[PDB]
Amino acid sequence: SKQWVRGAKVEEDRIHPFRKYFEELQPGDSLLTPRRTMTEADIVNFACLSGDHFYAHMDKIAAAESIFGERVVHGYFVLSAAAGLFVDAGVGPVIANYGLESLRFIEPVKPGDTI
Amino acid sequence: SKQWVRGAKVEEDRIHPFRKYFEELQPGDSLLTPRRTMTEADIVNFACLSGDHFYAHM
Amino acid sequence: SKQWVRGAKVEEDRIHPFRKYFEELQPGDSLLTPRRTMTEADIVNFACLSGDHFYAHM
Repeated sequence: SKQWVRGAKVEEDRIHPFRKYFEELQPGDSLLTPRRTMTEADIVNFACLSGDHFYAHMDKIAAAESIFGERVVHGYFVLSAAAGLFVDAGVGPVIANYGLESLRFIEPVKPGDTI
Repeated sequence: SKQWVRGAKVEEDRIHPFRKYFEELQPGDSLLTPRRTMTEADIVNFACLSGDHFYAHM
Repeated sequence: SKQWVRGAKVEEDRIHPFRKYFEELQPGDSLLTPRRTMTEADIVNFACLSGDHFYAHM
């Protein structure tokens, strides 16, 4: 199908794929980023900056009676800290983003957990 | 005394008391807010933002 | 002198200089970083986090 699918082989190419032009990107060019440890302070800083003081993230009593068992990290903070790991800072071929297509949150992310 | 005192009964109304006008507030209108857990990072953020690096907090 | 001095030529080589081992670094391996705009909020955040409320900054 000339498209990377889910379990195909990857081709890691020793430089960042955001530094390549359109005629030299192939489907299967892959990047594996470094890690980030989700701490308890990241929950507080994201809930303060955004404004999402939901009970599963800021309350400790009601989180123990919820489905998760304890208070967890936001979904949009996982979405933002994922993009913090693979965006190239310099000026290159990448112009705009403008799109997100099919997001699903599968398992919860807790404090003391690397991404 | 026509004033809520400390231990009187309350009257919760399922809309926020900061949405009523002056002619429809009655003494006794009460709101019970959601909770917030005071973590260790909150001490550091407030002491940095204000500047109060007192020894009982830092 | 087998060093880099101040105005010698450089060798920009398409991969990051902190990714090389000791046997493949040569004196004169250079990196030009991206930019960052200093703003009024940065002075406030750094003076709050560090604690230096000096009069020339605050």
